[PDB]
Amino acid sequence: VVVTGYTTQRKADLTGAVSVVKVDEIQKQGENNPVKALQGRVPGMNITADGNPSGSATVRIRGIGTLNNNDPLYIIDGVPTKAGMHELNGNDIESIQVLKDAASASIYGSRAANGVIIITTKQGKKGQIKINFDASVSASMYQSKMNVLNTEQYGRAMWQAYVNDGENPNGNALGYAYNWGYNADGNPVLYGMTLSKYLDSKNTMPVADTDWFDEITRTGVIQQYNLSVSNGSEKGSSFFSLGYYKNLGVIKDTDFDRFSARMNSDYKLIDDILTIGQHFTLNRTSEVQAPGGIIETALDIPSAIPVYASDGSWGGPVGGWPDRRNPRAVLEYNKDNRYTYWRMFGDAYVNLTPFKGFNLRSTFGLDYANKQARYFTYPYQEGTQTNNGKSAVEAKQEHWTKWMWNAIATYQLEVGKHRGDVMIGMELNREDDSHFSGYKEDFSILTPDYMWPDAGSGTAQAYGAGEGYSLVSFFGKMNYSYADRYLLSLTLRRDGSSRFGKNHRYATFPSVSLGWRITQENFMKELTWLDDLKLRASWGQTGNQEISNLARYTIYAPNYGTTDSFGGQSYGTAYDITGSNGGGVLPSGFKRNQIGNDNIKWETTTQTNVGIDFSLFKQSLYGSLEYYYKKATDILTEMAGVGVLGEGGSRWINSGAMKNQGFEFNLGYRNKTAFGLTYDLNGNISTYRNEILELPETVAANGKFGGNGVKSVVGHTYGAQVGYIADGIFKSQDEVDNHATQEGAAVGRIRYRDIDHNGVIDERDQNWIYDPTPSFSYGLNIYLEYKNFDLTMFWQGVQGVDIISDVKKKSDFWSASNVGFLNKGTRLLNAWSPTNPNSDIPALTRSDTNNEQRVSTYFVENGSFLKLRNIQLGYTVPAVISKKMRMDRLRFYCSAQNLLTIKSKNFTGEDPENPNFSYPIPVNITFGLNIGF
Amino acid sequence: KINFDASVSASMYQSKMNVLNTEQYGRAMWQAYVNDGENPNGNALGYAYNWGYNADGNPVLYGMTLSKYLDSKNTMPVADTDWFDEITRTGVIQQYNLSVSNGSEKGSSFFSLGYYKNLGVIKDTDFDRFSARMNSDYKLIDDILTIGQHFTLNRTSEVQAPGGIIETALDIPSAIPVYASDGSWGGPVGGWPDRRNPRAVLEYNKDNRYTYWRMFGDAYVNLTPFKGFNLRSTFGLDYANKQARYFTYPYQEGTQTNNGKSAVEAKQEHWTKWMWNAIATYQLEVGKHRGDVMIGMELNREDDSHFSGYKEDFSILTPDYMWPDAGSGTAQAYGAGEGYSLVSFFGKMNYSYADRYLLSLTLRRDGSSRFGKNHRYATFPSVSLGWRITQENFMKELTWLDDLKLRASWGQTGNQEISNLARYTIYAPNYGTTDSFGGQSYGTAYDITGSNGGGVLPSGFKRNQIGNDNIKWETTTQTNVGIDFSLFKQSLYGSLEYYYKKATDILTEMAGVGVLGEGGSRWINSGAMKNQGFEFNLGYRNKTAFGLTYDLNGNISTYRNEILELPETVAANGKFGGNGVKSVVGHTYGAQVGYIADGIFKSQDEVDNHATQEGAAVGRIRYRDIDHNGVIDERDQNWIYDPTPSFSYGLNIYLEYKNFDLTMFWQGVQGVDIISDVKKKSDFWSASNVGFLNKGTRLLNAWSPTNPNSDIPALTRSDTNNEQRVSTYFVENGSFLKLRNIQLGYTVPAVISKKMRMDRLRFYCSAQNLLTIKSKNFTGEDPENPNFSYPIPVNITFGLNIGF
Repeated sequence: VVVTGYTTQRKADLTGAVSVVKVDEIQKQGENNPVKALQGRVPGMNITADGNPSGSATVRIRGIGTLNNNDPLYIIDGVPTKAGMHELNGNDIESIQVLKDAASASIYGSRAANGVIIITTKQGKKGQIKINFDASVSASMYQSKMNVLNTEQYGRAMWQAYVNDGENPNGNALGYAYNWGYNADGNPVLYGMTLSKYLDSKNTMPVADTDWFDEITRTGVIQQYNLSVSNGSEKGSSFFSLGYYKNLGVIKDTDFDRFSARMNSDYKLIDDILTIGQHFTLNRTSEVQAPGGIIETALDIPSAIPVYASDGSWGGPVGGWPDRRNPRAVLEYNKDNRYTYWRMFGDAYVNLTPFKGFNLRSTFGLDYANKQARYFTYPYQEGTQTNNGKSAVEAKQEHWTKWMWNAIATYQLEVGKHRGDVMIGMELNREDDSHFSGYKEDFSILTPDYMWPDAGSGTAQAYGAGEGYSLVSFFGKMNYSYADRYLLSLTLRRDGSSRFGKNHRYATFPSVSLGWRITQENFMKELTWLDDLKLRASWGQTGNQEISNLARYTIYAPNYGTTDSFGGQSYGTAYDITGSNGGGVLPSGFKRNQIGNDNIKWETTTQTNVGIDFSLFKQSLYGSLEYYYKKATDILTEMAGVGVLGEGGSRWINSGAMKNQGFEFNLGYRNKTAFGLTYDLNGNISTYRNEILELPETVAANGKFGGNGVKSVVGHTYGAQVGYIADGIFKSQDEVDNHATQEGAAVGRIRYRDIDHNGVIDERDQNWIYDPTPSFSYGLNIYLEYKNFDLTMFWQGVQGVDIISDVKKKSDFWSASNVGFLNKGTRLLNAWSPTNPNSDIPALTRSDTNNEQRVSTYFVENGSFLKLRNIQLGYTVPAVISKKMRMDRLRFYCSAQNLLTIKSKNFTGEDPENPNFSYPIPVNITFGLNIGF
Repeated sequence: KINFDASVSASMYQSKMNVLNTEQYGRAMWQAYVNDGENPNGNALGYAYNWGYNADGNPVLYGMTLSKYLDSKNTMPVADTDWFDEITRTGVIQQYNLSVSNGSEKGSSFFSLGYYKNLGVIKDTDFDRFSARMNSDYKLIDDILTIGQHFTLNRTSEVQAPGGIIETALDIPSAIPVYASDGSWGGPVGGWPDRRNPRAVLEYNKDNRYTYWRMFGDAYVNLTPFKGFNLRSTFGLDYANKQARYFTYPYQEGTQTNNGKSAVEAKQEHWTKWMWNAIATYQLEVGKHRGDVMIGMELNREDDSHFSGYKEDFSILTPDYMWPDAGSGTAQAYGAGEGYSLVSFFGKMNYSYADRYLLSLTLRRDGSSRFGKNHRYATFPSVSLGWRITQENFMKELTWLDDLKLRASWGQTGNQEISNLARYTIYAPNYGTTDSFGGQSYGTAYDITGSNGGGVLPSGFKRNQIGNDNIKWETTTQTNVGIDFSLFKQSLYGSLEYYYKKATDILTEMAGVGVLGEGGSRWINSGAMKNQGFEFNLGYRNKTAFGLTYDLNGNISTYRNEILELPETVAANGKFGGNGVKSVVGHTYGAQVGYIADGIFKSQDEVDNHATQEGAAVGRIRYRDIDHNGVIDERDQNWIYDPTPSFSYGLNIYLEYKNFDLTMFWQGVQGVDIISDVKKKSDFWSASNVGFLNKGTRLLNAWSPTNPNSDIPALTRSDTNNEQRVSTYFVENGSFLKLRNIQLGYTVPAVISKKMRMDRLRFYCSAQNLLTIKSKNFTGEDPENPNFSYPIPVNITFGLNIGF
């Protein structure tokens, strides 16, 4: 029996694509977020994340659905919230339904276009008093370090670039000395290379060989605790959890810690005609955030810079070396930007049955959450890197508030061989967000406790805003079986929000879903090895409303001009009249911000579905097979006002359409063998294919969504880039005339193929080179049970992925970024030379002669992989030794996450998931236990 | 079981101050003028007087005319406004509470929801509270492992009465109208006094609402590894946060102006306290001996933060617009944190022999972050003894005395309730970003350049406080003795209490000597103070043989308080006593020194025969020549005020007859001095800083030749005699007896309600603070609130109790 919306149906009576998740593995993955702890157990649901200690996750359901925001809608004990789950207690979990469909998720709202994830929490069982106590102590180790070139290879690369120019390499701005000459074969050979002693003339900074990715990185411990007490009688139940989870990241001076609590209960009074219950949660998270671009800064700075000066201050690029801040200083100054986040839930449902089989309900949600921060800035001095002696402190504060109310009323009848369930009810909502801030300047002492905004001297500012939302709706549902053969369900939800235009308030969303069994038909009784086979099909129509709050309002704004605008644009409304030329007493006025239409509308999607169930071989080989085809029809794109409309012409209109189709196929084989062993192998294989149907205007031309301003996106998939084709190097001398009219043609300088074959090195040779929607995404869970032992493994992967690497631009070209003399990655030290003609890496030039920074097939890798997510070995302590200590179950398990990975030949990198500069994925090793009374 | 309790009340202003009206104002003024012998037609207000002389030659008033407007340009009409009726209203109270409970062999569980809402009798002031509480506990293993939790969650919100509206309402004359001709708020113009429109103040302050969320609770574990041995650990959490926007609207009530200032301040505060302890206790019962031991440890920590953003100048003047992002003027930012922690080690030992001799022992060692390590901890022992007299066999020849128990105790308690920064020398940057009054911001910014500003000025630091390396714990030491009793088989019961209670090494924020200058104050252990007194409880309860149960239980007590020693600069300070003219050492906390008023000079004769008294004439206050030097000067003051009652008392009458129930609670305080500052406004025309304010209605009885039988000084226009000086004229007898509450109830007979499935249904009806007995010599309204605090209303209430 599972929960789908507000009701509970049977397990074998579903009609939509309700994918129920086994929650026996969520505590075995060992993470903060449960959604990150899925990461492949379900099909058609791409979850991508980092090794951020908060464990936040980017979730897509059934592939990409809409151009703008498409986060799914979580539901935690009736009350919904679209934001969180890395701060919620991820261990009071009873079942996680995932409603991937639209004809089964149409009941829950208009805002269920991206699919809803129904979560429920634990409860008290009848006649049990059990109490558990979990723990874990882990360790995080770094594995995916990109290799960079140190001082000798840096000097060799600089010498190679200057002799490929032909300029004397000894006339460089850096402190290098080169002893070199000419070989008899014409190629220059570097004989001797010698550094200086200091970095400048004034002898402030010595030279060294600093390992930056070994300087900002530590091993980080990870702790965890838990406790859970239950209860339960024939008239009441209770539950009461606790928690703690402390994570210290692999990058230095970032962390996360979460405290938690939970109280659940219910009380049934008069023969089950009156039932009051509640659900409550209370968290506190406290995360120090990593700064922006700290991996890229750790790649950029040359290794000759020391981490300290002659005195205790930080070292820096004192002259000639490019302007990159010391990353150890960036992590040492972003140490006490700690925020603090409280959060509460609520529920109070009241049940009432007047005669029999006919219930009523009236809940009341609540969702409060505030967030206090205090962000410091400091004065620094590293050679030429100086913030000019500036001190400030910003003291933010944000607030959120939601509350719902709904009153369903269900009916239940069983006569003959027919059962049915009709329910009706309304719903309410209200969101009241806020924030404000402060600012001060020019402090005297520099510590995180002196720098409160009263101990300052300088100028001050203040900020703040406020938002809102409302909703009111009515719904309905039906069920039918008529023989325990032919299932049928119809829903309908009329709903009207507070962001829809003035022309139409209420929106209607119908749904039809039907399914019928096979093995209960009497003409199939000759097939005895089969056990159950269920057909299903459905057709729904949902559509979200995550449009901006000011889409229908024609905003006017004061804009006196106190805020800063560089260039003198400064769209102000002051205008000193009387010719005073002085004094801050100027009059004010209103400029127009944007212009709204009154005919705004939700983003409706019409999604069909066809599914097939099976079960064989005395309840084994279970699994499903589904097919789906969705089509959103009204996507919002804000368009700039043409010409004579002047300022404030950005009108939000809704036109655009996408369509998605694919397959899902899960399977599971559980069977005990004669060896004295029991195995279980669940697994799933998905398939995904996207298309943009039509895009309205020149927004399709400039390429906000797809091709980079040179090709239309309509017809192809979403996010597909369009660029050149690079097929090799100018290896021979006769490539300058074997090729056709190349602009930059040298002994390096990768060739671009002709498409028009007319000497075309114009911008008319680009084609679609990169589409990020892979086929053949799959996963596999493997479970073993020997005597007194248990082993759990996992595998997850995807085949046929294209990625756009930007560490390849940093590691294959000497001059591709803007600033010069940056550190690189040590793949380019084996570049093309007259001595070594056996490498595909181009030559090392000092200037971008041939335009090599264009988008091209040289920057497309094979992103297919297969990596083990976790493996966990346990050891259950046997019966009489545990029962001598008056306890039920004991366990001493061990596990490790992300232990290995295998990739293709076609990838010169370090991590096939995130090739770019994000937070890395570290290896965990866990040594925990599980005391169960 | 389950309990639904609901109530509704009307709240009515009662003791309202009698204040001149427009006609009365003009009569008093004519008297004030002619008394001083000036032309009463020279009041630059709108009054003109037809007056003359009687046969004996004293002035007499015949008729009186008032102009129609208070200004020449006729923007402010003349009123007879009753300003207190104009700022008060009938308050409304609501109260609802539900609670539900469940008890099983293996645990218990409680859940309540509550709401309060109270619209005070001062307009535009209100309060409300939402409350939930959940408690539960679980017995596992052999009831030997126990877990429990108590937790309450509360959201309150309030708009508070502005500072000084009662004084403003007392001060603003009737002639000033609520509304000006144009429909703006009314205000003084012309010659009319410097007083703001009190209705407008309250309205301008109606949106200064704070919202306050407090979470309070704990969780605990308890282990009993064998019989009599218990271990327990409790983690407490106490966390509140308070938000508010305070709005500054522009005002303009006649000449009462604000220029055109508009501003908003968004303020936030957080108080986060938590507590942690572990407890170890042993019990044992040996035939006749009984005994508890308990040792344990406790940690406390509070961390506070507060900050706020301030913005000036708004185009639309509503709380919808007035957010900081939308101001076009100057901004300010405020805030800071603080905190402290406490460590605590303690043990307690109980012993009982034969259930007739009892001994008890307490010993703590207590440290605080607020002291240096050289003084962190202090050690506090305690000792008490018991003597259950009646169980001794020779007392059992007394059938009429059920139990009688004599007890005595000695013990000490630390006190460290001081500023978190008390130890330190404090320099603050204090650029000067903050509202002052009349200047004296004491900021460190200065235009050292002479540019006249426009940009950030150089600034610095100013000393707030001098440190003290050796602050220690203050110690309060109590000796106590008392006796409990029970006569006539449990119908006559009660207890006495006598105690001596002394605080030594008292922690005193001690001012600096004058020449020390800016921020010369320091916290010192310097000072001592006693409190000794008697406390008595006595209750009688019995049924009667016609249906009436009656249960009286009353109480009474008295104390004396004496400051024993005091730093020299606090004695001269007056901070705790004699007005900075005499040192309060040896007198009650808050005692006050003053001139002795000795009636009124009633005859030129009596001035010339009195000591020399600057400003003394016929009709003025005769001040006593205490030193007998023939001069009335600053030396002639003595101890004239003590805030300590001779005794206070309380009494609860309870009746039950024929399903009805009646309760009265009376409370009295007897023998108290109050100092009245309304009397300054009621008995004089010029005992105030500013001329032409509204006056109390009593001075219509002021002494004159006309009216020679009076205590009220003759009306004058100048305080020549300085009758504003602190004197016995302002001390009155603030003794009172008040019906704090009376409640009447019917509870429907069981057989009737039990069939609607109700163990208890009851309706009731009550009134709080319905009646006040006071002294004839008290001249104001509420002896318990004789001046300007929020008035104490009479509530009248209806309500009900339902339980399943």
